Amino acid sequence: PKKTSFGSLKDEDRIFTNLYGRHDWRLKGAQSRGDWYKTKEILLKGPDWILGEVKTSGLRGRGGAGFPTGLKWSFMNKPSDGRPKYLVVNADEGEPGTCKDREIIRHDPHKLVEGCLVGGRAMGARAAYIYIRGEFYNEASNLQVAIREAYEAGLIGKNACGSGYDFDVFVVRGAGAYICGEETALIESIEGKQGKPRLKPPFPADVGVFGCPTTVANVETVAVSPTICRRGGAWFASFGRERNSGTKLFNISGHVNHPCTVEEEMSVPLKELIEKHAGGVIGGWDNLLAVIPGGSSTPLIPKSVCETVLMDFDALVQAQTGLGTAAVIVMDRSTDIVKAIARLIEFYKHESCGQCTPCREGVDWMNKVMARFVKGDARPAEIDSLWEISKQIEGHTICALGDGAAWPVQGLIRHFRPELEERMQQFALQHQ
Amino acid sequence: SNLIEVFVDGQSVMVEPGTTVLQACEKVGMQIPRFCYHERLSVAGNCRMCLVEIEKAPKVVAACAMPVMKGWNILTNSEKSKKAREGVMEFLLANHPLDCPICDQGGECDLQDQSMMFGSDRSRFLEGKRAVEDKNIGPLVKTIMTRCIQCTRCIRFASEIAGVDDLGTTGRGNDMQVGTYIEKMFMSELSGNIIDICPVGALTSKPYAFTARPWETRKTESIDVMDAVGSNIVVSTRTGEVMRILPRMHEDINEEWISDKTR
Amino acid sequence: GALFVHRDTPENNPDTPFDFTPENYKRIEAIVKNYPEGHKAAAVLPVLDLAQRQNGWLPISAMNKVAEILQVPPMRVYEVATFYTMYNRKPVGKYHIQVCTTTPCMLRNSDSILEAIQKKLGIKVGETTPDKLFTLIEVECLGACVNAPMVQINDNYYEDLTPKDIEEIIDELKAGKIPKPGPRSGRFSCEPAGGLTSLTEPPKGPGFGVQAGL
Amino acid sequence: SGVNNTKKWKMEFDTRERWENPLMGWSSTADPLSNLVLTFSTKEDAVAFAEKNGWSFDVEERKVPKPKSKSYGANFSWNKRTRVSTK
Amino acid sequence: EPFDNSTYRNLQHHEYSTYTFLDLNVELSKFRMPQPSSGRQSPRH
Ligand SMILES: Cc1cc2nc3c(=O)[nH]c(=O)nc-3n(C[C@H](O)[C@H](O)[C@H](O)COP(=O)(O)O)c2cc1C
Ligand code: SF4
Ligand code: SF4
Ligand code: SF4
Ligand code: FES
Ligand SMILES: [K+]
Repeated sequence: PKKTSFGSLKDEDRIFTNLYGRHDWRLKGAQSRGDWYKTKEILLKGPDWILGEVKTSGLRGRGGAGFPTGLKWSFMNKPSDGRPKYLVVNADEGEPGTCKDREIIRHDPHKLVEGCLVGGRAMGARAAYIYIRGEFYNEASNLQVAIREAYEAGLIGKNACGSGYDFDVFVVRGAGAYICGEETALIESIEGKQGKPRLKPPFPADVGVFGCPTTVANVETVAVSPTICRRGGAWFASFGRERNSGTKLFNISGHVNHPCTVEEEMSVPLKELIEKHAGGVIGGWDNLLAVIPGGSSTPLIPKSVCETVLMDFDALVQAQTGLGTAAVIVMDRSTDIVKAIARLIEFYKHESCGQCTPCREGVDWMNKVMARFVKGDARPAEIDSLWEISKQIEGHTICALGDGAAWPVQGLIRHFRPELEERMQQFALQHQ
Repeated sequence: SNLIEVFVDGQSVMVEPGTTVLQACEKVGMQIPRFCYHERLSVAGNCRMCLVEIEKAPKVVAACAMPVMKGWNILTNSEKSKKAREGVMEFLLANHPLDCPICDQGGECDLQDQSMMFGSDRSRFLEGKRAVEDKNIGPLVKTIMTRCIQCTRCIRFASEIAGVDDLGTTGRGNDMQVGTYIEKMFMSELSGNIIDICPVGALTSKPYAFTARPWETRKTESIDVMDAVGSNIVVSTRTGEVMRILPRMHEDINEEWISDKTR
Repeated sequence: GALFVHRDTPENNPDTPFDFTPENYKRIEAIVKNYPEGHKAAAVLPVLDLAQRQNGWLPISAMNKVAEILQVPPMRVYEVATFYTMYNRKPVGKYHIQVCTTTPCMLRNSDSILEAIQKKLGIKVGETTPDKLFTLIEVECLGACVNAPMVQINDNYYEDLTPKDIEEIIDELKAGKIPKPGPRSGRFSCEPAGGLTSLTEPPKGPGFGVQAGL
Repeated sequence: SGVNNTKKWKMEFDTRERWENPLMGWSSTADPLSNLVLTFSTKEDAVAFAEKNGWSFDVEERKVPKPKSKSYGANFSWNKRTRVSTK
Repeated sequence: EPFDNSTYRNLQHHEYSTYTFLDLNVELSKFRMPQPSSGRQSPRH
């Protein structure tokens, strides 16, 4: 009744059985690994059938959201108001270290289109304007040739899979924006405007691209939805902790011996996460000063805390962080944590639509004040001011980019504050 | 009938379905601090000064884009909303150039008045500031783009009311320059009103530029005669001569806008 | 670059000749057929992406020309070009080098490759090479930010890159031939240097779960 | 955009001659009732002030703003012109 | 052909032209359903 050993994910547990592009990404290997088996029957059973399956599963939002997918999809399953219901796929992957979007498209692009097709039956989506980031031209091509195999086989398109459904999936390349990764910004990025986040509340439920209902689902959540419709909610919920369940691409990188992207169980201890799948962290745990386990929007946590924290959303919350996209990266002792996120915080500034005042004036101001921080040209109070304006922009920005930029700097302050106070008088003694 | 009941910091107020907080608290005589919303201009919700926190709501809500429902007793004077107004303002204030003695909006500036009521008393900004290249879109309006607050009030007024698209916001990041990219000129017959729309000294009247200050003008009311509409105007005079023709409020005839000829 | 106000250049002007191939008009028709009629303003994004394949960059003659064919106001496409990063309004070299220095890459010393490429090419960050072949500039991460620090050439990427073989990336690029696009190290797809810690057993096929009627 | 000046009534007079003085340019005036605007709560007391001292009145009804029904979702439409492409 | 956990099997990525996206877009015109009738010819219309 409880699988306390929620680490060392097994091969069957990997939803994307061709995650490393082993057998074949295209249609030829898709049927080999189990794609397109009774997809029509999943559609034929009923939109509420898969609604129950996702509800009994409860897929947490793997794209740094955490919202269970069962309710998000069920907000939309209703008789159409008249506006064509559409499906939207967010494959921007602008998050530092996140690669889950890419490891699905270039190694089993059908797995993504399985989730769009099986999901679209629940959603009522007669079309899907699936999006791909502009930096992935190579990979939009791979799913374009893959989309052709499914289009001409009857599996997608005219009466998709042989059951009445004019479901057609349309791919749109991006042109480069981390802010475009948000649903409310990608929605008008598809609409043909500056990719700015949309104010709320309207919702994807009622409006969207050209004012149409549009289910934005992260590719990992999209492409895992097959396995939860082919096996059931028992398969998904059995792995992972309460709420946080299933399998996610843990992107181990940073200061790790063998940086790679592996499907991994959540609620996994950090130590065997880097030991078994990567041979350890460079210099061991002692060299390991901190870890960013979830991703950019997930604050880093100190060596005295890492040990065996479980990457289940609840356990990151008590760890003052989040699951993000499991884009876990590590900094060693040789790496200055003030310098470590120095590129991270300026990366957030370089990626901001700038519409709302807290983000437009926030990160750049944060960039300048921290530039004198990593150099040390500041007074001990300045860290407290950095605390104050970081919370000031928190919850005051239209979208979650500001809040997504708030968590990294916010976590650093309350976790390595003495080190922040360490570097400044080091500046003072020599630049006196 | 179908109208739903909400409160505003106590007193119960009756509201229309779909009512936003701005048009909810004005019934009792409140102006929520705003910098990107205009009454007869489409919603923006970008300035984030309308922010107000209510009890039993963990996160502050954008007032101008918040459809109120039953049992929403807007805590206008809540400290968190007061904190939200302060921080958002000082964030606008940060990259604003210190041109108040040399900006014509001095004395009639929305940024100045709000910063005196819902404003701090000193700055925490210890870094360098931001500067923007000035543009020139006609010998009738002066564009000091460094003083812009990116409220996008200009681009909306042009695209929806003026029916032209010579205005836009270019860039990505803090920069977010608002202008024309390629040099152009505001040819709208109603281009003059964009001076009234801009809350800051970013857009100012070229003929009036540095001729008078607001606190000395003895405003008087008259009408347009160039057009047969008889647009209601406010004539700003000083020491026995006419400085500027400002548009009055009359709604169904001229709203708050006047022709470029009569301005 | 680093500008958001247009200066009319002698070569990049509204009069600059700019058109489409007979198959290119088909590509635009293929672009607009995906989005619904009466909402063709959505097509402005990929056509602008298409725009710089012809000339090599985004000429201002293209922005207003593509506005008139897509019946959109000029300023709307003006904003689409200036916002997105790869939409470059200034002429760029044939090899648009996209070096990655975002925190995960900088942690694994993405500075070494940048200095190595800076030394051979001589030209600094941003500016073009003296033959205008390569263009080195620091930008955000490619979106694949796990392997050793990565670079991206126009539409051809490389990851798992070391300061030794960045020397081996531009050498044949200078010669003309295309290097191997992908992870330089033993990561064929993403596999760790210690082999592969998953997917050992062959993947299963169909016939699983079949809840009731499935 | 502030409104907190439209809430009261006044007792403004009409303008008289504003002539330039021979010296530096003072606009010398001979009417004492120039800068004597009042402040009133309503309009019935306004007129009540008018005839007690025997001044002819010229009243004007307050231009209360018309209702401002707006919808953010309206900016994003399907076949409605209110579809806004500028923010 | 087998699982061959030491393979990439994405040589087609190397064999992609500069016009690839639009080229597949051009040939993706047959199995298309009718884009919804928004009415007005343009959002401005
Ligand atoms: C700055 C930012 C970037 C994001 N980038 C991505 C992304 O690259 N891919 C993604 O799937 N979701 C991304 N998201 C999350 C989406 O906004 C959205 O919450 C999610 O796609 C919804 O689907 P899910 O619940 O399955 O995650 C991003 C969010 C933010 C705030
Ligand atoms: S936080 Fe605000 S300003 Fe920053 S990208 Fe998001 S919506 Fe734009
Ligand atoms: S716009 Fe307002 S705050 Fe800015 S310089 Fe002018 S008067 Fe001062
Ligand atoms: S120029 Fe004026 S109206 Fe336009 S965005 Fe700036 S402050 Fe607003
Ligand atoms: S008025 Fe509410 S944000 Fe500008
Ligand atoms: K103004």
